[PDB]
Amino acid sequence: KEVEQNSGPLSVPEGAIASLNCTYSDRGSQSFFWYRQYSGKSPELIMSIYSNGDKEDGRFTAQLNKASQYVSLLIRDSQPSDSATYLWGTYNQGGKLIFGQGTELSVKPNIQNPDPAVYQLRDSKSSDKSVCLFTDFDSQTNVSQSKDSDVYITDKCVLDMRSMDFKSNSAVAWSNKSDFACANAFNNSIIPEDTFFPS
Amino acid sequence: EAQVTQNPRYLITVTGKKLTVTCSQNMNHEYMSWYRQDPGLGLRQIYYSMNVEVTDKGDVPEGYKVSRKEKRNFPLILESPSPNQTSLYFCASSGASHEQYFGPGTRLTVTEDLKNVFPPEVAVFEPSEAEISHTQKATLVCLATGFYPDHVELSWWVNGKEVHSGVCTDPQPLKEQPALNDSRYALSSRLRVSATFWQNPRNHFRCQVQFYGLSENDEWTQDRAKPVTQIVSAEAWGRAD
Repeated sequence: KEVEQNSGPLSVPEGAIASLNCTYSDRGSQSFFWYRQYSGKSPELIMSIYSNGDKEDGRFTAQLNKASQYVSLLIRDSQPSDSATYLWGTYNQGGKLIFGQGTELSVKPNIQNPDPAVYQLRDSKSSDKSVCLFTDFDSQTNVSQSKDSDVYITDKCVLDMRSMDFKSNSAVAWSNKSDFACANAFNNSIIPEDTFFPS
Repeated sequence: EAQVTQNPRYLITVTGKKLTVTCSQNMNHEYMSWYRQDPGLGLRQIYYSMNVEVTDKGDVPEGYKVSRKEKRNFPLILESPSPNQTSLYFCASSGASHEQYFGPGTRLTVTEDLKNVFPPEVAVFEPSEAEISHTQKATLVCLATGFYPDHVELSWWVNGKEVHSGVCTDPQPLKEQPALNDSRYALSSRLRVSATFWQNPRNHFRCQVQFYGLSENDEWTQDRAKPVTQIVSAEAWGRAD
């Protein structure tokens, strides 16, 4: 719970192996548990380990090396739905429970057939705003907050239509300014050059 | 499904008014502890109880108090609440081995004045004609804006039934005014369906946003409608090609 938790929010391609290794301190520790926590939800146990060795559970594998003093977790066949904050816990001889650094796992979804484009969505009789949708881009793209203070942008999200075996990324941008047009909406972001803009 | 029970689940209060979040657990566990969670700080223990009438202050205990008269309950008392006690609280229970059972969490916001509480405005934006000819898929975008605190639940309903396939809601709200301590929030969600589905004028798309605001107990002197806990929606119907 201090410096040098391994830098960066771990990123992993869809379908690839994810390896989390955390070295610990108190030698008196001899029992470790893994917890998975989705963003605004509560943490939930997903793996227990007791002896110096390996333990398996479906796509998960948790390692414990008391010699080196490191607890690890491996997730095989990574799905985007695995994207969460993983954190290990232990019971030390002091009677108290300890939660070490919690790592953020980001499994980038595999976008089979990318079609980068920004569409302007129809106004609502009810609302005055205009909304621009930047969709179908590949997971190699990162969206950035807008430069203007009164044009809102939401980081990319992944939606899946089970029926069609289709996943698509997307980011929204809106504003009530007249300045605002879908062509300037995402300028502060490195979008593919092949990016489509209708009419 | 036995679990730790936290009541209330959401709460807004004025600096000062004391409050107590209770925590129940029907699993006969002797161990219980409170945790607060903030962005960039992770989970931080506040207090913990190893057994009845046994109490010990965790890492960040100033401002909080607990009691363990019974094995089942381990309440959290804040005598004089403060803006920095605004956070996501969790209660946990531990028994066999040493595995933690977390309550669903409590979202507490301590604000200088209840005049800051606003409900969301919800609007639905229909699919682009461009996206339909180019993609043959239609994406609706629901926008929930100007709400405070950031306590919302959003969901899509098509023809009266909830929908999950093809929706993506932001994992967390956006601070409309990052630089403001009392900024209002925004949230967006996506609903994508085949272009065929969208063109049927008989199809009904409704966006549902549940806001957790004031209780019908809270006083209110302002002109605008009292920002109470409530559900706000917005819809659109299919449009023929």
